[PDB]
Amino acid sequence: GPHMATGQDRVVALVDMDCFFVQVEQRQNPHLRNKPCAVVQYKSWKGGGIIAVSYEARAFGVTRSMWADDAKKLCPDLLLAQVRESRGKANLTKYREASVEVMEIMSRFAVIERASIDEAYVDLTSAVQERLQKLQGQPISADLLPSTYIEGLPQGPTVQKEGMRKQGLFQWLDSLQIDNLTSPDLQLTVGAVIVEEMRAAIERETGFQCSAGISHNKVLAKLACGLNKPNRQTLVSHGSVPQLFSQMPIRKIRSLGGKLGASVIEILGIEYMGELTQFTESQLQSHFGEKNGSWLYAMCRGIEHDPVKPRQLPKTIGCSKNFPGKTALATREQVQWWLLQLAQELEERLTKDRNDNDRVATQLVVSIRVQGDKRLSSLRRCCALTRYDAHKMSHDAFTVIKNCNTSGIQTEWSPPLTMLFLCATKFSAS
DNA sequence: ATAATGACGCT
DNA sequence: AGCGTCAT
Ligand SMILES: Nc1nc2c(ncn2[C@H]2C[C@H](O)[C@@H](COP(=O)(O)NP(=O)(O)OP(=O)(O)O)O2)c(=O)[nH]1
Ligand SMILES: [Mg+2]
Ligand SMILES: [Mg+2]
Repeated sequence: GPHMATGQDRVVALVDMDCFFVQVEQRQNPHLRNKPCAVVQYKSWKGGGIIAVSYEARAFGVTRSMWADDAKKLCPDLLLAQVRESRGKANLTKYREASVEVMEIMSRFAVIERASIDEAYVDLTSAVQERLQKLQGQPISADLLPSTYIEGLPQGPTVQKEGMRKQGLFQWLDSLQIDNLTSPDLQLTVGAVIVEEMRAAIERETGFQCSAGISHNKVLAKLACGLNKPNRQTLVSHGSVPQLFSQMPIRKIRSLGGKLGASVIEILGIEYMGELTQFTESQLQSHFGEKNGSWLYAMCRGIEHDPVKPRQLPKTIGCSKNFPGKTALATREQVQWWLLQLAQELEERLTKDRNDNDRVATQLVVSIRVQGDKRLSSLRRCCALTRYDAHKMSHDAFTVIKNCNTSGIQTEWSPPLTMLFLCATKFSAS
């Protein structure tokens, strides 16, 4: 109608590093480049757990969380890089540092929200606005968009992928309304031009390739990112949403991958995101709550308002290690020693954070899991973090959890702990 | 024995 | 405060 908002107010990108840990190891070791390759944690149990996979290895069926011994059965030529181990635990510093390389480059173009170690959202709205004045209503050349797919195009009236890519791009650019500096489709297009530029800059300055989604919000941007991978970017326009959503499994949409997604499917008897449009906002709210219902009602029409938060730095700093199976910690001395290994890594990172980013954590969260409980955390307790000292932090953590030891003999520890987790939080400016 | 983290909602 | 969800 004449008053309906169409969720076309922003230009948002989601940039995701293609098999990131593998790229970091391949940059460092040229012998691993353009080879079936994976990154592995902990060599000893079944060759190690695989945590990142090159696209050459994926084609053999190698996946994350697969044991390396098992992936070698699928892919005998598979090359492996091992994650650094410090103080008896996986240490991800190399990938954190590579990540900062990428996020600093992206920060030159626009406002970014760090989403994970290898993903960031980009609010390109302002950047596009200014680019559109620089562009005298000039046509946008296909040459400015050499790795961009236009989702849903080509339509109607070739046999190779790049064939199809440029046909869709041509149909899109031929149709564009470049006189109108307010057309959402033009804005997205200009957004796509800037993300090409950002991705060229990242590759030139780090050697890392990545993929991107460009759309009007974060959920659509994230979804778009995954449509054409690797080293490609996808524009998802508002107009493309009805066809895209009509066969889009509900669980593919960000935040609908877990329990809420499954109950949407089971309570409503539907499979695809677009089927949600039949329901009133009140019906949706009555099944899933006021906030979830409102969000679904707007999302299945391609509309979502979660802002890109200007936050390039993590809000918590944490250290964690699982002790599965027979390795579960069963004695007081073990528990203490590992709390100390965690606290030491933590102090390193905290101190580094206090020098690099001018801030100071003030609360220490202590999380454990007990044997048999399959919840992530069996128990969470906090205490003050007054001093970046590894021995104080570990002793404090021991203190606030020790009474979970139900054992009679207190040389031993029951029930066995299957996880330790130290998280520094509640940062103050320093 | 699908890790090591991280952000946020509910009460 | 502490637990639950969702995610890479
Ligand atoms: N230990 C562990 N690390 C993981 C896992 N999954 C991801 N990581 C670590 C390692 C990853 O390199 C990195 C990024 O995660 P993604 O973006 O979800 N996948 P990637 O970047 O590998 O490939 P692409 O994006 O092209 O699909 O975070 C896992 O299951 N376990
Ligand atoms: Mg990635
Ligand atoms: Mg990612």
